[PDB]
Parts: sequence; structure tokens; C-alpha cells
Amino acid sequence: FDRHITIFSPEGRLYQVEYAFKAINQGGLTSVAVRGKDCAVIVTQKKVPDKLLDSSTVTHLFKITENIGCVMTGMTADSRSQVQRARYEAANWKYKYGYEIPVDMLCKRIADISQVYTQNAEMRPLGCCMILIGIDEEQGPQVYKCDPAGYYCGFKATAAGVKQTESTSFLEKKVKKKFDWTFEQTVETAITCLSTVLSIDFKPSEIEVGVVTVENPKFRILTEAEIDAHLVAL
Amino acid sequence: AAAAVVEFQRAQSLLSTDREASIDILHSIVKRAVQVKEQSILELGSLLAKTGQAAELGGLLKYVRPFLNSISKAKAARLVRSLLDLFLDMEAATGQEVELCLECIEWAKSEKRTFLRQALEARLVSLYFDTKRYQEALHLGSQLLRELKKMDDKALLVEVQLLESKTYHALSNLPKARAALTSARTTANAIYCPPKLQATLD
Amino acid sequence: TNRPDTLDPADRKIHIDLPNEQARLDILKIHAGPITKHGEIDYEAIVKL
Amino acid sequence: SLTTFSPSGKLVQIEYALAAVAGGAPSVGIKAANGVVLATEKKQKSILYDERSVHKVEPITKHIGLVYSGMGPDYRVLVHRARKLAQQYYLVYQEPIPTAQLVQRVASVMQEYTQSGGVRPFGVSLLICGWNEGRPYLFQSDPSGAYFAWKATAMGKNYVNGKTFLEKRYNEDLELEDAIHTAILTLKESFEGQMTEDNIEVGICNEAGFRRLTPTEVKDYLAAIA
Amino acid sequence: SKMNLSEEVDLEDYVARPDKISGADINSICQESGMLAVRENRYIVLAKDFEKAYKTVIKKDEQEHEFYK
Amino acid sequence: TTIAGVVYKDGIVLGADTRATEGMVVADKNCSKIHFISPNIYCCGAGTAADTDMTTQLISSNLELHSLSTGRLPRVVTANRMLKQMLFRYQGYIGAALVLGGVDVTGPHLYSIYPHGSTDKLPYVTMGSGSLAAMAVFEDKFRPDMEEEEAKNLVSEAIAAGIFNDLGSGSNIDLCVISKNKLDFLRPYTVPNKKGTRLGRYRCEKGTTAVLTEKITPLEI
Amino acid sequence: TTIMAVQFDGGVVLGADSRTTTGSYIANRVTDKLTPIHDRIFCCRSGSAADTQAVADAVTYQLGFHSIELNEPPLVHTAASLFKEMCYRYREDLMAGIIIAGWDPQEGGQVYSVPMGGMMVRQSFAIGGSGSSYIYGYVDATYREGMTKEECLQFTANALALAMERDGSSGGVIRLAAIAESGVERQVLLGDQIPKFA
Amino acid sequence: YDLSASTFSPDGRVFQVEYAMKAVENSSTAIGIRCKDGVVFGVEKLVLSKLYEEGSNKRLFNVDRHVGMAVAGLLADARSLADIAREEASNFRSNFGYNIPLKHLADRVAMYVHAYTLYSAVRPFGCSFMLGSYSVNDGAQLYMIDPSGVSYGYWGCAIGKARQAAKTEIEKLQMKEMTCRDIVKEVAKIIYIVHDEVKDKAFELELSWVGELTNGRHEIVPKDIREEAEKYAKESLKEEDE
Repeated sequence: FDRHITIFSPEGRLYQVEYAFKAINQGGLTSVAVRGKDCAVIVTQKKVPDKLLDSSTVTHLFKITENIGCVMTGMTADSRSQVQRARYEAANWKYKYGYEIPVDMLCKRIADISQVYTQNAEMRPLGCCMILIGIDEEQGPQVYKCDPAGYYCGFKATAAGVKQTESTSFLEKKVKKKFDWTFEQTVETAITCLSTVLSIDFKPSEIEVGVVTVENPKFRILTEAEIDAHLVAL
Repeated sequence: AAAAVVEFQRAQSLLSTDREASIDILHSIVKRAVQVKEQSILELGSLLAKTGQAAELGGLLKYVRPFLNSISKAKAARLVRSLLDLFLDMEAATGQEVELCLECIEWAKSEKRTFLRQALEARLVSLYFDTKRYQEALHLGSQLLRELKKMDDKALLVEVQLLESKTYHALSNLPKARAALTSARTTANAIYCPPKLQATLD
Repeated sequence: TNRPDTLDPADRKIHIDLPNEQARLDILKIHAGPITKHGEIDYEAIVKL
Repeated sequence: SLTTFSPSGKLVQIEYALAAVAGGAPSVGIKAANGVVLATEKKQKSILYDERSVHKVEPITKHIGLVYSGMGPDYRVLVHRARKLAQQYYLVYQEPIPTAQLVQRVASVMQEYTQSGGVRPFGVSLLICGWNEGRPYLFQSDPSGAYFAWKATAMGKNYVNGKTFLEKRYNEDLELEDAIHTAILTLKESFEGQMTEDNIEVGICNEAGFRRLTPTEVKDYLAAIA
Repeated sequence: SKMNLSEEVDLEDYVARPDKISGADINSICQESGMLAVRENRYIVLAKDFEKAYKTVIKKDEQEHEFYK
Repeated sequence: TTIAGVVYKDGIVLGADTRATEGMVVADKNCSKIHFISPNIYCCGAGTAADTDMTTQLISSNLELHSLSTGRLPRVVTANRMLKQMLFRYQGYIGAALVLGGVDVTGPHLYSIYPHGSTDKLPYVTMGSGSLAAMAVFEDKFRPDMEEEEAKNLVSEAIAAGIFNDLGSGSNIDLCVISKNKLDFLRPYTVPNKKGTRLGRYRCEKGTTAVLTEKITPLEI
Repeated sequence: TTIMAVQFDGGVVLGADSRTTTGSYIANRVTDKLTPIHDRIFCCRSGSAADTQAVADAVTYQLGFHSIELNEPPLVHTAASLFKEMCYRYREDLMAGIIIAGWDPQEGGQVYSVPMGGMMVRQSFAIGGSGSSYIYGYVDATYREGMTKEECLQFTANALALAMERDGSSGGVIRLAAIAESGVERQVLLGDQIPKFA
Repeated sequence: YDLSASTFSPDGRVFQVEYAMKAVENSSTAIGIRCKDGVVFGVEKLVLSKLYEEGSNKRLFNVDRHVGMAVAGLLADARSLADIAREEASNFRSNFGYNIPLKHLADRVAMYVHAYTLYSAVRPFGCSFMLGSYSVNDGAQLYMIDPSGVSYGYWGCAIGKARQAAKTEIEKLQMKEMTCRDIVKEVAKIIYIVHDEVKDKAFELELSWVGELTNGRHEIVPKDIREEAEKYAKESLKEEDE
């Protein structure tokens, strides 16, 4: 009877929600995110099969609002659906309260929606994990990763995809030493963490890197110029 | 606040250089915001224990008890139990202690912490034992065990059992001590591995 | 073999990952060891995907 | 989908929900003379997790606190709808909803969501506490929509031994401070590893109204009673 | 004791760490820590090697998904 | 009704007159023409007392829900956006004129909402029948970045001018001082009209009108 | 109410009075008739303050959503289309006229006119508000093709000052907004910078 | 089990979308290439029965004046989706007064497909397709969409049985810097070479484009142009044979 969307096994064990987690892991890529002292960074693999595609057409980063960036890990259709739903939510939030939705509220809304999907045995838990990056008045570089199961947890450093676990361990190790980083230190930490967990050297092409800074509350997907600049510099 | 931090860093420096001046600074601050005073008290007690000036601890307790929790932190048990542990750990056990634990148990009915009251009475029993007074220790420890029979398993219960066994071995002859020791060890078979109490049992 | 093996702990278990990062490029070069193709030897094509 | 009464007169899905709740984050409540104390193991799975974002103890009103054991998302939805119900109560009755009515309605929501076909009943056991009147109230709410008033209780992994421990510990004469001591001691005996101050979340409910104790106070109490 | 330890061993806290380690796991810890030590040509094992052995031989267990719990 | 709001240098000072006129009678003398929208936000009402009261209570409910969701304080822009949206949805039936004001993370804010919901961000605004005298006083003796004591005095003067030149205005003045920290609620702050000081007693002796039927019941305790 | 909006090469300049009356009770003497929409586009509102605010906010939301979706700057034609749709639909409900002016990459420097009624006509300049009548002839006469930035600024100042002086319903300060690559630059003629003509 | 869209397979894979792509893997072909100044579409229209007629059921259609698309798979779902995109484009035109960007159009149709694969009381569409468009303000744009609902901007692509061979022969081209005129002959060669006469017996090549040459308007290839491209494809086939 576990075949249903969400029906407790003898001891619970919502097997379909766990399968949604496996679908996320099988999304096919990986992403990492970190928050600095006043600047947050995020990186994500980016492949271009067949040498076609490329351009901004293929990507996984999305500006939910002018001050909130986000990244996806999961079935591209599901992820884009989540992205546009969150865009709708944030726009309505601005239209209602008059102020940009805090990342906490944005993730809370998506988490509640995914929980409703799990709850009612008619909407599947769509297989993708969302991560939001933003700046707050009194929290600076906020990072919050939300999952279809309904957790909206904020990490000083997070990771999504197959290597989420190894990346998390590496981030724990690195943060254990003087978490007080600058912008360059943070971007280096993120890029090097992803490089360690992938065991791959990076051309500026096959990756996407986004950033937010307290001085510049504007999600910025750094161009190939800055990506390669940082790569060659370190 | 900022001033208090200034004199606290100065007290650290003067502890490093010449402890007398740091002690005077800490005592002045204590005589002198609530966080300032509780800190001042903590470092004053630390310095007094380090230098061996424990004869003033009794007066400190006596004149802080009127306002101990009144100033703030009805949970000032922090400082109370810290002072008690520091004094008991001080094994010189010289003078003082007269009317000290009596007034502390009196407490003007302000803490009403059953656990802290039990711990204080148990340490009073241990002190009576160390002071060669074993029948008083027997009486009060028997009272304490008959009262807090339920749970307390491990830790404090084992400590009370060992005090009883030592008193038995002292005056009540070794049979009662043997019985109390067997009870203590069996009751402590599932301790959380506190080395201090383990060594006392051994 | 795989994980479902009774209980044999202690030793020195090593994970062997099916995908390969760029030693996939390596492996395809070794398997291209067969006679040169009479010209351009770059593997870039299969390298990309 | 839940109508499938086994040939025993029991509803196996709510049985499984109770099992899952048992397999939930440990929490404990103890009602003192002048108030109630609620605590729960908040141990994250790494220092990575921002241990100030996902809270476990939530004030549904200036005088009503709520904690749970089980599904975090289900918990969010239930606490949200509880905030709602209490708030409409306030609006109609310009007065906070008494804990009795609040828990009655929350359990009613639980049951009503239990009583359809496309609905999977929540997997959380809640531990509401309140100070309505000059009396402190604690109520455990069950996935089956059953509300039980209590003196002290525990839920989660080790709820049975927590229950017997609290049984042997409680005495009607007990101030809120010793209540906090008891709750934290229960969580200690039921907790694995050190009680890092911020890995345990707690909230009190008194004449001052329900408030979640800060990391400073929780650290103080842990470092004291440890 | 038989192993060539170092003054930076910190075993009294390594044990204090909470875990479900068994005796075979302790022996594996020591052996793999020594294996590392040798890899990097150490002459006396170090806390870093013990920690790496701790990771490589213990834990590895997850899937207690926060929703799953 | 007379309600006024002035944003002084730091926070906000609101002043309302106490009178609800259900028709052509003074239904109440100490009407609560000030309402606690949220911890750091209050609103003054004018016109249909029921309409303003219900609207203020409902918006306060929603805002308190939002604040509890946040763990952070609400904001006057949010409160105003609700008020304007709903007073537009209701095309003008509501006889509730609002003067909203709060002090949130981003400083103080003070807005005026007309029955149709029109919003006009102004550092100082009055509404209700005496609003004209209140505007007179503010224009006469207002400057940017006023300070606490004289700001209170001048808002009091404006409300008093409204009282003295506006029928249907309050008998007493209620004031609310909101800052980033304090929520002073002087209810009433002052009483220009205390009472007529009733003269000699004029009651009746014992026994005035014999009852026809009596049904004394000792209700059980 | 009085408002004008004139286009130039590579950008636009909008100007409005700072009054909003109800026959009396001038109320908002610093009314921000000029209002941003997404990044560059501005709208000038006339008529019902409530209806104007509501419609402007709604379309602001919608346009922002669409621009975020497209990842591209807004199109002033798109904004004008949305205003026209809403006004034409709720013609009976809405008592308000609007004027649009902004900049976009494809066709930078656009100014649409959708006054009370919902009609769409792109034009060099647009006049709106209660005093639009007294100055429509003056602009039709004095307006010359080829104004530059400052030239448009002073023409706006003169026109709106005349409207305000000749119309009781308009009175206060003159708020101007220049929109171009440089962004949006908003200034105000308070009492002196307002051109004075007899 | 792999029956409904609800059944997350234990691996985390929804099997109904997989079956949808399996169904898609039955139509002949549909290839497209985004020239620098437009988009060119070709398709291998297999006349199932000799009694059929030219100027008949097509696997390519027009949405708006400025968008075309080519489909491959269940022709019923194909026509449904084509009409669908038709009304979304029309509604966007009504809302905003101008031709909808191909990006947003693909976004919305992809959402529609995504919803019909999520829900339970419905089934995912049994056909994939490709949307081509051109504009001066945004160059030439090409997108592809699948039953799962993936909208990715391709400089050139294909779907159907010989999608892999289509892709290979696409990469055998400097698609960046050729024009629609020669790319049309290239697409004709693509269709003819990938075509398996030994299996399909009858056949016909259907072609179209949209680009600056047509002022950003999608139209079938003119009769003469299509005939010339077909002749070139036949001669290229003979060249390859020899």
C-alpha cells in the first residue's frame, strides 16, 4: 500500500518521500553553497552535452527576485516548476506586504507546498531540492536549503546532489577553522570544495557560480570572465 | 558593562603580573551591571581559591545570600553550586563551615531547589565525616537516603552510600560497612563512568 | 562484491566508483591503443561527453 | 484510504502513525505549580546546520506554547493551523483561546483530516502547554485526535522510560526551577552525546507567558545541572 | 601501548567521543591510523591519523532523513 | 471624530479624541479611538466607530500572525498595504478612516488611509471631522524632525483645536508614543473637559414604585 | 491634478504637480504622482487616488513578475498594454487616467498615453490631469521637434507651472523624473525653481 | 509498480514519463537547425497508405506569425499541443500587444506538459516537439520539448527515431554561420541520408523555415525551393553511394 503517494508503512517510512530523495540525488548534477561574513556564494556543475545548447539557455541558476538567487538539483521540469512557483510566491509577497520576501519565508512557503503534496495522496512530491541565497537586514548572507519533504533548513554551508554528504563533511572541516571569511576566501572555499569533491579541474565553462554581497544586494551569476579570473588566480 | 570589561581584562593582566592587585580589583568590582556583578563574583571566587584565601568565602556567601537571587537569575544556582564545589574541592578543610551550611540550607526560603538542597545536605554530611564526626554523619545520611530513596541512582546516591560505608567502617564496625558497600556497588553497576566516584568506590 | 555480506567487519573496504572524472578520458585512450587512425588522434569528441 | 479497519476493530494506519511518532525526536514536558516546562532534543546532524533557523518549540500565542515529536513538516502545518484557529478564537472572543478549546480544535482537525480518503493523517504527537487562568495546563495530542491532560510526560524514542522516570520524579510540590531541572535531566538520560547548549531547545510557560529560553539560559542550566 | 604513539595522542578524549565502536573497530582504528602514518612515512602515529581512521572505519551511516525521522 | 499622527525625529506620536457618535448622540465618552495593530504599530480611527474597530482588529490579527511567523516585528508598509487593498476591495461602504503609524526596523512610518483606501505617505496627517483644525495646527507649527516633548504638546494642541472647533469630537484625548523601544499609551493623556461637577444630590426617598409581580429566585451556588 | 510627459532622444522626462485635492482638503501636498513600475518605467496617475493606486500597484506586480520571468528589462509597450487591458476591462469601475513613460533596449525612450478610458496612442508628448486643458493648446503650439534633455526639462517646468497657476485643483511643488540609461533622476522645483510667468 | 504517475519507482524514477519517451520513440524523425538568421525545419513524413494525399496531415505547424514548430510522436497529442501553444501565444499577444518570446512560450508549454505528467487522473503526452522562431531584436531561437517537459535552447537539434544520427550530422556543420538557404539543402540531405527506405518503403520530405528572409514569419518551403533541396539531397545520396 506504500505505492500510494504517502501512506505509512508498518513503522512509518514514507517510502515514496524517500524515493523522492533518491530522485533528487539522481537529478544528475551537484551544487554547493556557503555564506561568508557578509557575502554568500554558490557553485554548481554545468554540462553541455553534444556541444549544442550552452548559452544562458541551459543552466540551473535562477533569480527568484532581484535580491534572491536560487539553485536547483532535480528533474529539470520539477525544478523549473518549483522555481516559477517560488517566483509567484515572492511576487505576491511583495504585492501583499510591500517588501521583498525574506528567504526564510520563501523557503517556508515552498516547504509547506511540498508538504501538502506529500500530505494529500494526489500530488506527487516533485523530485528536486531548492536552495536560496539572499541578504537580510539583520542576518547578512542568508542561505536556506529546502527539500520536497518540507524541511527549510539554513546551513552556513550546504550541498545538494550525489556528493552532498562528502561536500558537507569537507565544509564542516573547512568551517571548523576560522569561519570568518572574506569574499575571496568564501568563493575560494566553495570552488575548491566542489573541485575536491568532484576530483575535476575546471575550465570557466562547465560551471555556474552565483554570489550575493551585503554591499551589493543583487544576486549575480558571475560571467565567464570573472569565473576564469578566480579559477586562474587560485 | 564596557567599564566592567575594562577592569576584567585589567584583572587578568594583574593576575598574570602580581595577583594581589588583581584580587583587589576584583574585590572592588564585587563591592560595586548584574552581569558585571555576577562575573566579578565568579572571578573573585576563582582568585580566592587560587590564592587560598577561603576564609572570606563564608562572609561572601553570608552577605550575598540576602541578594543572591534577588539581584537576578533565580537560577543563580550557577554561582551557588560553583562556590560549593570550589570549597569542597579545596581539601585543606580549615576552619569555617560553622553555621555556613546551616545558613545556606536556611536560605530564607528563596531557592526551594529540591535537588540542590539534597546535594548541599549530602556535602554537609561528607564534611561532618571529614571532621571526625561520624554519628552526626550517620544520622543525617540515613535521613537523606530514606528521604531521597527514589532514583538518584548513580552519582549522588552512590556518594551517599560511600559516606555511609565510611562512617560504618569508622565506628559502626565493618559488617555494616560491608553491607553498605555491596549496596553501593550494585546500585552503581550502571554509572555513567565518572572517574572521581569510580575511584572513591575503589 | 556488494554490501549485503552477512557480518565481516574488523578489513580495509574500498569503494570503487563506476563513473570516472577524467580517467574516463584515460581509459578511452588506453582502449584507443589500437592502431592509429591515420591522422588526427585527439579524443576531444568522446572526451566532451 | 484509512477506512480499512483490520478484522480486529483497530485502524492500522493510525497504529503505524503512532509507531512513527514513537520513532520521533525526544521531547518532555513537566507542569509545575506556577508554570510548565517543555524541552526537546534539537540535535542537528552537523555543525553545518544553522542552529537558529529550524526551531522546535513554537509560541502559538503570548500564553500558549507548543512542541512536538515526529514529522517536522506535519508539525509546521499543524502549528500553523493551530495559530489560525486560536487567532479566529481571539477575534470572535476578544480573548486568547483557552488551552482546552485550542487542543480540542487541533485534535478535531487531526481527526477530520483523518476522516477522508486522499488524506494521510499527521505523524506528530504534540505537547501543548498553557497558562490560561491561574492554572498551568499540559495536553498531549495524539495523531488519532485524542487529547489527554497530563502532569508530566515524555514522547519520542524513549518515551516509556521517560514516562516512568517522570512518574518517580514528580511531586505536586515542585517549583518551575526544579521542573526545568527534571526536564533537562530526563533529556540527559534520553540523549546521546554531550548536551551542547544550542542542540537542545526548551520553552517555559508561566504568568509571564510562554517563552522559548535563549541559548544563553539553556547553556547556563546545562552547565549547572550536568 | 604496543603502538608507537605520540604526546599528541588525545586518546582520553577519543574514547570519550560518543559512538558504538567495538573492539574490532578499535583494532581497525589503530591499524588504519598506522597505515596512514606509513603512507606519509610517519614514525609515530598522530591524532590526525587516529581521526582519519575514525572516519574511514566508523560511521558511514546515514539515510535517517530528517523527514524520515 | 478627530485623529492625528505626527512622526517626530525618532518615532511616532498619535493622538485621538474620545467620542463615538452612533447618530446624533455621544454614545461613549472614552472611546478607544486608538488600536494596537501590532507590537510597534498603532492606528487611529474615525467615522463609523464599528467599521474602524473591526477593521483595526482584523488587520492587527493578520499582522500579529505574520509577526509570529517571522520571529521579527511587522512593518507599517505591510499594514498600510493591507489597509489600502481591503478598503479598495470594499468600494467605499466602510465608514472607517484610518491613520496608521508604527516604528519598525526601518525607522518610523505614518500613513493616512481614506475610506476608499487611498494612501498618501505623509510625515504627519489627521483625519475625521476635526482633521481640518488639526492640519491647521500642524501646518502652523510643524517642522521636519521634531522632538518628543514638544511633538506631544503640538499634537495635543492640534487635537484640542479639533475638539474645540469640531462637533462630535472627543471629550478627552488619548495619546500613544511609539519608538523602537517604548509603546507609551496615555489613555487619556489629558482631559480638557473633566465634567460638569454635579451639584446637590437629588435622589428619591426609599420606596417610590411598588412592584406588580416578583420572582425572586435564590440561584444555586 | 496636472501632469505632462515628453520624450527625447534616448530617454524621457516626466513632470507632475504635487497636489491631490477633493475640492478642498488638499491632503497630499507632496503627492508622488510620478511612480516607478519595475526599473525605469514611470506612470503618471490622474483621477481617483484610490483607483489609481490600486491599478498602478497591480500592474507593478504583474510587470515585475513578467520581467523576472523573461530575465529581460521591461518593455514600456508591455506596460502600456497592461494598463490598457485593465482600464478597458474595468472601465465602469475605474475613474482614472494614466500616462506611461520609460526606456527599453529595443525601442528606448517611449511614452504611451492611456487617459481615462483605456485608449492606447503612442505620442511624442502626453498631457493629463484636471489642468490638462489649459496647457494642451500651449504645448501643441510651443512644442518643437528636437528638444534635448534640459530643453524638455524647462518646457515641462513652464507647462506644469502654468497649469498649476491657472488651475486651483493643482498647487504645490513640481516633481520631475528623467529616465534613461543613467537610470531615474528625480528632482523637485519647490518655490523658486518653478518658472514664474506674471 | 510502474503504472501511475504517482509511483516513484524505488530508484526515484517515475516510469510513466519513461514510457512516454518510449512512445515518442516511434515517429519517424523531426530535425531542425537554428541558422544565424532564422530556423529551418525538416521532417520525414511517411505516407502510411498510398491512398493518402499531399497537402495533408503535417508534423509541423505555425503558432503566431512568428513561431513554427515540428512534432514527432502521437499525432493526436501533437495537434493538441500545437493548438495549445497557439492559444497561449494568442493570449500573450492580447495581454502585451506583441509577439511572445519563444523563451516564454516554451516555458509555458513545458509547464503544461509538466503538469500533465505530475497529476494522477491524467497521462503524459505521447509526442515530443521543437519550436523555432526568429526576430531582429533577439536573433534566431530554437527549443525542444519532451514528455517530461524539458525546454532547452538548442543551436540545432532533432527528435524521433533517428534523433542520434540527426544530432551527429548536425554537429557535422558550422551551424553558427550559415544561412537558411543552404541550411535547408543541408536539412534535406539530413532527412534523405537518415531515411531507411529498406524499411519504410514510401516516404516524403516536408520542409519549412522562419527567418529574416521571410521577415520572421514561418512558412512552408516554397514548391521550387523544396524541389531543389530534394534534388540536391538525391544527388548527395548518389554521391555517398559512389
